[PDB]
Amino acid sequence: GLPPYVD
Repeated sequence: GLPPYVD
């Protein structure tokens, strides 16, 4: 979800 993460 976070900018550089698929999270």
